[PDB]
Amino acid sequence: TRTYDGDGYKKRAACLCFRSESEEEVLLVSSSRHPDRWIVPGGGMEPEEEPSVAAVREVCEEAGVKGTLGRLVGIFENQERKHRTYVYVLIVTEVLEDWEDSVNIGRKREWFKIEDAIKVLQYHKPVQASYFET
Ligand SMILES: O=P(O)(O)CP(=O)(O)O[C@H]1[C@H](OP(=O)(O)O)[C@@H](OP(=O)(O)O)[C@@H](OP(=O)(O)O)[C@@H](OP(=O)(O)O)[C@@H]1OP(=O)(O)O
Repeated sequence: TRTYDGDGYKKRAACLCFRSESEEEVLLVSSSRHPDRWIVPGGGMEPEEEPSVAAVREVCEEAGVKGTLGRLVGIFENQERKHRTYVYVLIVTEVLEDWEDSVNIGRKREWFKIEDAIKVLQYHKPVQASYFET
């Protein structure tokens, strides 16, 4: 079930899934609509679902990783799509091999240096590139 803020923006949660506490490498996933495009994993919050819980669930489903939830980075609007996304740091401790979106839609995942993640997100997802601005 899709959920919305009082202003009609769709509620979403995402994680910056880092390889380590050094936060030098981040996990991106392929778009289901355009498999040649990289995105930050995330998705819709369920009714009464805490944003930190939604963020962890969505990175499990989309990226097949689990780890240690860290700080809220911020709340980011995509005006064009009317999305409002809570973005958390996650330090990856488990990389699972046969995850929901691999099985179901062949979603891919790849580690990026932060500078390269910003580069590949800039064109289609400038708001996601801004998640890394700190
Ligand atoms: O959830 P996904 O697919 O794995 C990743 P996304 O949300 O970034 O994909 C969006 C895609 O974004 P992208 O593939 O760049 O991640 C964008 O692509 P755009 O046309 O370049 O804006 C649109 O796709 P289409 O071109 O197929 O309509 C969006 O369609 P909407 O009209 O908003 O429904 C897609 O939204 P979707 O419905 O798939 O969630």
